[PDB]
Amino acid sequence: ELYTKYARVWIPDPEEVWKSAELLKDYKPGDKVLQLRLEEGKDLEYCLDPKTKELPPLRNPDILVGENDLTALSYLHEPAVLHNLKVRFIDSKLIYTYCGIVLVAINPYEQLPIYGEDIINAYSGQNMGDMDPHIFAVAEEAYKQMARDERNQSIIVSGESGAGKTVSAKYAMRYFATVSGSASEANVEEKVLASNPIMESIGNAKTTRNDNSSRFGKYIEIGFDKRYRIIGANMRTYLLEKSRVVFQAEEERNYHIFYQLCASAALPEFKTLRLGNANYFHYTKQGGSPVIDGIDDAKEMVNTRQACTLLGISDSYQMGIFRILAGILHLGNVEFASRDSDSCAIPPKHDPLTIFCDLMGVDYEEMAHWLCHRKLATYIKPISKLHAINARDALAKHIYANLFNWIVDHVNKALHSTVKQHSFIGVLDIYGFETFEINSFEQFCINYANEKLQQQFNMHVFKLEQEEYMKEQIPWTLIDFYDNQPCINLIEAKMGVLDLLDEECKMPKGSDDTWAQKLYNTHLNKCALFEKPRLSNKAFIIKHFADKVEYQCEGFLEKNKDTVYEEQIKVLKSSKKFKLLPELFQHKKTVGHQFRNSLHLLMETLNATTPHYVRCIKPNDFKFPFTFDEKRAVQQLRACGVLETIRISAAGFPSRWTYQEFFSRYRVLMKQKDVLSDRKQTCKNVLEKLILDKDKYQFGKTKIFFRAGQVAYLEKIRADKLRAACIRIQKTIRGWLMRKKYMRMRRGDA
Amino acid sequence: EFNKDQLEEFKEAFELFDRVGDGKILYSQCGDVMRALGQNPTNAEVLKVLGNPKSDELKSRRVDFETFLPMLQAVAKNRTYEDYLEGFRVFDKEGNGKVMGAELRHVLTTLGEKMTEEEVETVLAGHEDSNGCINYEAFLKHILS
Ligand SMILES: Nc1ncnc2c1ncn2[C@@H]1O[C@H](COP(=O)(O)OP(=O)(O)O)[C@@H](O)[C@H]1O
Repeated sequence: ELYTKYARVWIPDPEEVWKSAELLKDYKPGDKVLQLRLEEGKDLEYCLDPKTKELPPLRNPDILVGENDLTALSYLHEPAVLHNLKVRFIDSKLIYTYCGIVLVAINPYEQLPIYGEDIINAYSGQNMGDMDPHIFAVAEEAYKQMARDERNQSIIVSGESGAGKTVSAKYAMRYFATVSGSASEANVEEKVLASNPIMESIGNAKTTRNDNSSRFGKYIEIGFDKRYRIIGANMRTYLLEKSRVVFQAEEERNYHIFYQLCASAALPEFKTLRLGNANYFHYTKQGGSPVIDGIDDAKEMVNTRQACTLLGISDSYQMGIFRILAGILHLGNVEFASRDSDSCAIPPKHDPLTIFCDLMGVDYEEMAHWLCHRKLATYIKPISKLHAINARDALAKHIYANLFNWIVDHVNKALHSTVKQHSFIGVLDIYGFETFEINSFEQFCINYANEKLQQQFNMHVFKLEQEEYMKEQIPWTLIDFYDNQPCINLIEAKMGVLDLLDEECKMPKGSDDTWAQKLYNTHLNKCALFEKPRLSNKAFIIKHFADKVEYQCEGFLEKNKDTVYEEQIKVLKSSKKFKLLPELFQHKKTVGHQFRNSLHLLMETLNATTPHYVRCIKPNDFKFPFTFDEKRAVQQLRACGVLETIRISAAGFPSRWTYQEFFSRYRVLMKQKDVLSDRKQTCKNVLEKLILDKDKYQFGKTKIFFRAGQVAYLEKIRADKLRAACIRIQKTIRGWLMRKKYMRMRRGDA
Repeated sequence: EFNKDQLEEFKEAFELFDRVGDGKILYSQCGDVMRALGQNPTNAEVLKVLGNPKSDELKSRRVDFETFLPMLQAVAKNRTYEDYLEGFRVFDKEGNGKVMGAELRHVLTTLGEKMTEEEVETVLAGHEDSNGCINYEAFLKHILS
């Protein structure tokens, strides 16, 4: 059939994930082994797994390889995408490629001359599909659809940390700035980009896999007037990792700003703050990773403070922030000592607490009282040791969340426009599927968000397919929608994973182990998106969009608790030495429920727009210039929806030629008589003869829609012809010239 | 098959290809001879008759006329004209018999049993005008004789 001699395939390879091979002999049906040839010649007999009898994936013919859009490819499968993106990247320095409505951006780790003014103009006023893919092309489409529909735009930039999401945004702005009119004293771009050091200090952290990871969603809204011109911006934050403020796991730090504070401790202006090094404070020591190789946390502070200066946080208020963060840090070290009748108390004249109360300006004794006591409403009651600690962390977390919101509100003031705003284009800078070896609550949250976002995207694509299918008059009921609501529901419905977790939390005796069993009782077997490790009773598995993810129940309950004692907040609200500390503040709250809230808030915002998609990708793990690791790449695609999106696409009719295009490349397959005066009609006649099964394509107003592998087949028979025609002429010339060589040597010419 | 007069005409041609003085030739040379004697085998057709020899023996195994002869026979008993004209009709994007020079060299040097550019040069020597066009019909008859 299609696996003939000389046709090539991709087989697995420990080094490069996939490796090319050629068939030495035609694959005969029922055969057990193929006969293949590798990168060093003919050597190997590939064994077919007896249980599936399945064959290795096929390679696309060269004329389809290197294209601007992956869906152009006939055999659309993991190696095909992986190869095709490799050759563009490595052999043509091309970092941008489309996957349908998606723009894939591979981090080059080398500055390129493709971002200057000349190139901006060239994309200005063109159609997306008539210009080489670029972040600029995605910008232009947004600015276009804006007016053409009186509709705000969201550009959604996703990818692992360090894939270049931040850089992609930075250039989508510049476009929008340059192609609008420009504002004088605004030059909005510059102000916003100065915001970055701030947001990165309070919102980014070192993790086990990344030195500078954003543990939140940033959404910069770009504001536009009635005459479509850049006037101002508006930052919106979401999905913040509150847990990280009081817990770290091995080789991970708390948010940067804390470390840019300890390293700046022996400085004069920061002596009231009274800070040791990072091993001192509980809320910065837990990971064991105090310093990031190649960063002077102190010089980053200098830059941090400088950026605050640029956005108009008055030096006074700057000390306002650092002071609150010092206290959170001292707060952390407040130790509790258990006393009679399951209660506690703070050791006499406690160094940490004294410094906490001094900085905040509140009565030592009023606070010490309320750290260990609770208002059961109106009888005072003691709290156990563990409840005091949960509540201390609840307060550390609460404060941070507010101080974080405060900074965003006042960064905003510097990015706000007096001029009224007609419309906006907002760029979302968010994460994608996280998946370490050990997965916890933090990851669970992230991939939950990503299931919300990949649902909007799924829908969007489905509506655009319909529209396109109608424009060409093709039965609109040939588009199977893949619905990821069951998974969302497993996570966020009642009796779901976050709900059971929120129940087990308000149980006094509750634990991770009982929550694990409640998940099994409720879900194991009743639902196919949920599984259980065979040799654990402390871990579950969810089958998310892209892949399966084994979470580990250890830690879930404590991370998820976030109940702040009303009394402890009042003590802080009632301050008279600190203008900022009151300014922050205006059954049983929980990190998970909170996360959920922010999540829904975000999907609203985003559903009141038409979204655009840029998937960023890190190709290698050592910041190397144009270097493509196949192992990293393939990881990065999976946890990016890409390969799955494509998995869906290849189910329908992903190939799409116009009758003119088909006709050109395939005039040569046609018998001279078959050709007609009506070229459209001609194609209809030829393609029904060359490819039989009529379920393998559909005929539209201006285009033929092909099933996967079909154009490949056209290009095989077209190849078979021209090959058999050449071998003919060749063997002839080989003979003509051998006899000419004879006739000479016959008459002693040597 | 073959008679005595034909065996002498063939053995005369065969000893011209002996560049050593042992009465034998290299396995690789077997292809040359057959073409010299009016045949036109595809390099594959040649290899089958040799035994599909591995490269280690394709440059070292010698053969007398006795052993060469069955191979010369084998190619004999497996070798139209119209289908040659239809094959050039493939590469013709006009209908006028006139085919590009660049596009003929290209296909002949990057397809099927690929030929060297030098071989492709000596053959199409002068059979092309200023526009880089060549009436295949003229070319097709030439190469056959
Ligand atoms: N298009 C690009 N051209 C040149 N360098 C880039 C490009 N994209 C990313 N980089 C490099 O990659 C690094 C990480 O960029 P960044 O946008 O901060 O990733 P992210 O913000 O998602 O974490 C940058 O320091 C930059 O050096």
